[PDB]
Amino acid sequence: IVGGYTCGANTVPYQVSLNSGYHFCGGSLINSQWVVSAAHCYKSGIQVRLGEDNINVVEGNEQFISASKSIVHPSYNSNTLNNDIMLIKLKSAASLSRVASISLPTSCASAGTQCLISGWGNTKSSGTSYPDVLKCLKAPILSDSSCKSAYPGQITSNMFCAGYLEGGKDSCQGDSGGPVVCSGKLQGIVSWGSGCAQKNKPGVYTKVCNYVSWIKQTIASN
Amino acid sequence: DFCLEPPYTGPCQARIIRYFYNAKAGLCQTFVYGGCRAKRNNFKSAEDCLRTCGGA
Ligand SMILES: [Ca+2]
Repeated sequence: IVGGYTCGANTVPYQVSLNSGYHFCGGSLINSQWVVSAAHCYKSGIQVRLGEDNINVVEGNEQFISASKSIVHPSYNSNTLNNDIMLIKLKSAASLSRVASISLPTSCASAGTQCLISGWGNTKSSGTSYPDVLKCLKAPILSDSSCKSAYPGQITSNMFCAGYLEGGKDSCQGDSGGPVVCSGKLQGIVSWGSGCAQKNKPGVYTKVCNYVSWIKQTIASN
Repeated sequence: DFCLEPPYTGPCQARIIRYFYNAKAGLCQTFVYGGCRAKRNNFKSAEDCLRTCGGA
C-alpha cells in the first residue's frame, strides 16, 4: 500500500496473509474455513496466516493453517486477468475479535463509494519497502468510464478501478488478493495496475458482487 | 535470446520470488514477480534457471 497508514493491530480481522515461506499475497476470511483471494495468487503449499499484524514476528494472536484446497475460478484468464478470483479452503476451521470473517455484498457498489484497502505490500512507488505491520488506505470506487479510459480495452465487466487519478495512493506488489471493503462488505480483491501510485493509473480490482452466487455455492459443495 | 532480457514483474500485484538469468553477472538472481504475464526469463528455482540460461 503506497500512501496509506498503519491500520493498527487487528483492526482488520478478516485480513489474512498467504505464506509460502514468505508473504506473497493477501486474502479475506469470509467463513471460518474459507478465504477468498486472487487467482494469480495460486501457488502450491500455501499456509494461511490469520490474526497477523507484524508479519515478521510472532505476537501471540496468530493462527497458521495450511490450505486443503485452492479453487481458481473455472473461467480465470491469465492473459486478460478476467475472473481473477480464487477460494482457499482451510485444512481446519479458524477460531473466530482479532480474527473474524467479512460479509459478502448483497449488491454492487457505486462510483464514489469510499472503501478500505489493506495489505503488507510495497509502500514505495519509486522503490522497494515492505512493511512489518498492516497498512490501510481509504480510496473511492471510480466510474466505469474513467477506469476504461485509464486502461483502454482492458477493463471487463468483472473489474473496477479505485484510487486517485493524481496518484500517490494505491495498492502495490504484495497486496494482491487482499480486501477492498466498502460499507462493511467485501466489494473487491486487489488485482492489477500499471506500476504503483502513478498519476492517471488507478488500481484495478476484481468486482466481488458479480461472484457471490458462485462463491456461496462453491463453498457449500466442497 | 530471452536469457538476456531484463526481469519482468508484470501488472499483477503479488510478491512472488522468482529467478532470472543475469547475463552481466553470469548468474541467476532473484526478483519480484507480480503473478501474471511472465516472460521467459523467469524461473521457479536457480537450477531451472541455470539449466535453461546458464552460459548465455
Ligand atoms: Ca505476527
